[PDB]
Amino acid sequence: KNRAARVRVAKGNKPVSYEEAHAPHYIAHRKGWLSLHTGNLDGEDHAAERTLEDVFLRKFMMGTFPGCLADQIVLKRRANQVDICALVLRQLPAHKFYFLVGYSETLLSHFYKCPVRLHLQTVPSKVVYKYI
Amino acid sequence: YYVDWRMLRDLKRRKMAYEYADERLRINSLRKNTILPKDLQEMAGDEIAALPRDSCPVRIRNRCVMTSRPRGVKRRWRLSRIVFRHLADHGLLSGVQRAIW
Amino acid sequence: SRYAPEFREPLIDKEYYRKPVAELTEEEKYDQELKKTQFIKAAAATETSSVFADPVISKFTNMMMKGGNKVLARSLMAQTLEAVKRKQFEKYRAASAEEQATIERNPYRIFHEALKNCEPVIGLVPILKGGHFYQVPVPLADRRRRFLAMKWMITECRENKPRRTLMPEKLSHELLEAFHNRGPVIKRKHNMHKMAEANRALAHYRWW
Amino acid sequence: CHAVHFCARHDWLILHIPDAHLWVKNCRELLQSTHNKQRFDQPLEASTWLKNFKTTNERFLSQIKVQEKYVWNKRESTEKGSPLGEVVEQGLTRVRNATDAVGVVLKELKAQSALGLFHLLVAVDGVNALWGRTTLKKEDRTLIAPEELSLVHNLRKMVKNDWHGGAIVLSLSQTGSLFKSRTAYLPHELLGKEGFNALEPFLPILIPNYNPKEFESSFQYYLENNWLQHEKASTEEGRKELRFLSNCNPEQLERLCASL
RNA sequence: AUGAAAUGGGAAGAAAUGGGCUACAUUUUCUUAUAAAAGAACAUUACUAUACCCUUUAUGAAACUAAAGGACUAAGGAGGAUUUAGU
Ligand SMILES: [K+]
Ligand SMILES: [Mg+2]
Ligand SMILES: [Mg+2]
Ligand SMILES: [Mg+2]
Ligand SMILES: [Mg+2]
Ligand SMILES: [Mg+2]
Repeated sequence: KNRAARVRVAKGNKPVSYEEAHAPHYIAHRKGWLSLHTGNLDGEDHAAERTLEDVFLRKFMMGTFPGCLADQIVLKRRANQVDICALVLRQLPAHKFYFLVGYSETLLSHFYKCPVRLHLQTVPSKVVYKYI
Repeated sequence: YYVDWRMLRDLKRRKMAYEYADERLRINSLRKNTILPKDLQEMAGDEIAALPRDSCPVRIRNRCVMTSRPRGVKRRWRLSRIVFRHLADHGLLSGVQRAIW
Repeated sequence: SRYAPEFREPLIDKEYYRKPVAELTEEEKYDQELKKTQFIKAAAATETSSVFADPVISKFTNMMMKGGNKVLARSLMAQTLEAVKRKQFEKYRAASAEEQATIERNPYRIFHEALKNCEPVIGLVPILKGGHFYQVPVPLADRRRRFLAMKWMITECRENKPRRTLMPEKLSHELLEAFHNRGPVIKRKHNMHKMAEANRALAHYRWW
Repeated sequence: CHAVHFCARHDWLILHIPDAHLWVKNCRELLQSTHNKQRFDQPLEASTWLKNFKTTNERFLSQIKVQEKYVWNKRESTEKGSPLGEVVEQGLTRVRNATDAVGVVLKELKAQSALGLFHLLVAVDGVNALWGRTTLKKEDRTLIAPEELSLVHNLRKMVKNDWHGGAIVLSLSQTGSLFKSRTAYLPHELLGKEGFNALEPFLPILIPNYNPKEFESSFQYYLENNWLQHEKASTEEGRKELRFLSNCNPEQLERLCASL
């Protein structure tokens, strides 16, 4: 049996999002890619550095927004610009988000020497694709 | 902190080979030819031997940057097969999909 | 297979299509109309309307081919037919007018009548009854009877020949000897039949 | 071979080289030459040619007579005036001198032909071998060149137009040629730059494929001898099929009909 | 110190067994072409070692590694019970 990235069946009480529901073989078929850069295209360089930066950027956002992330973040690289698009629950006060956005942008722009912007779409609660 | 002590030794091997690259190039050039007297080549053969062993660039091993696994690594991403599959199977690698054909 | 079960085997008979409509039996006439609404398999690379194409000889060629070397296997068959035509022309020229009449100089007709002389009517199937191997007389189909004659020829020549003799020289010498009912391939048929008489009473064990 | 028959019947002296590729490959005995130590001697190749040259020109081997003295060995020599047959006889008797008897024969006939005693047809088939490459190796495992060989060197003189009293008939053959493509037939492609310059000015005679009249004549000849034994061969659809597969090429038609 | 670092070593069978490679050749061997065709070879060393050994070259600081030649030849003459794969 294959176990990779597969949320298993229980008794029909486990909420799963659209991203979680689909196993790896649905990548490029039903669900797209969370990161979009040019480093895995044919004849392109610096794939290892884009991949390492993404791993860190995901751990950073999880810790900086603990319990406030509704789904996995989406990373979009254009030129030297980095764009982080995160679905965030409406738990924290509004002014706290403005603090964490200013902090997380400045800190990650001085760490990777690129302009980094954070895009936050607030949801009332996690969106459930199906109950499995 | 690096992943383990094996990755730490490799990092030092990579930083000492960079310092001695020009030196080991200039000396080794004197040996890889047939135009110079063999006495000079025999003496250059020992000057290169006297350099520290960690300067030698064949003692570098490519290890997974995240788990320090010596074998199973893919050179384009610098990750082991186990670590690569975790990022790929979750949609986190840009443009990597499963191969159905 | 890449062909769906709804595909039909092609019919590569030139005269069949050009026959007058009235000359065709209504059964054949019906099939042609049906085939107009069906899918037809593409013809094989070796399937042609050539007047010189013989299915029996083409099949014998494929049973000699090794590792997909069709050029070599076809060359060996071409050399064999020629070696048989040249062997009968020598005999015909060096024979009296009376003897000349009997001599057959068609290699294609020597091959067909040779094979038919080697075909066995009955074969044997190996059976293990009560932990003992018994072979029961069987009646051979038209397909099994033809296969065995060609298989027995290609095996006598491949193995039981001198080291420096060549297949066009052993096969030609065997087609002609079978054509006269004297060869070792004919002897294999005689042994198979004789054994069936020995096991005549053991056909009951058949379950198929 | 048609020209060699015409001259043979008019009492010409036939110098017919059946295949010239055989002298630049697959030699199992390659000695050195006393006349010139640089050159090599092919004993078996020369001996076979002499035996055939003797048969064809046996009549003229007594009339023609040597104009010089040839010392085969310390104990054996040819006195001036003796019949040319003696030179041929010694070559067959003593294989060591075979490659040199040939050279004497070629030299004598070329010189004496101008005297009006006889005509000389130099018929070399496969002439492109002379000015090409070889597949023979020296004791150092180094490939030899055509000029080095004794038989090749002598022949290159006979195909020159510096004599008179005869005609030279040459033929090109890519079959058996070394280091030439399968689809090369034109004179420069096969002869090369060295071979072309050697033979010019020459008269090129194109041998094409069977024309419609020639194809039918060849088809009827096979039917006249009962060669085409297949039942469908005599029919109009058989003939048309053989015309397509052969493409009117004489060799392809002969091979296809052989199996049929 | 069961932690850290340095230097030098981590051997050996030829013995059983699993898998693979190559060969035992004539539908073959070598050469040119190109798998067409031709010329030679074809049993005592003909077919035939990617072993041992001997040279040269490539990588490296290190050849113990790999490749390319050279000789040298051994065994091998289509493999018992049994067994693998292919629609
Ligand atoms: K073993
Ligand atoms: Mg650890
Ligand atoms: Mg390494
Ligand atoms: Mg071939
Ligand atoms: Mg040998
Ligand atoms: Mg070196």
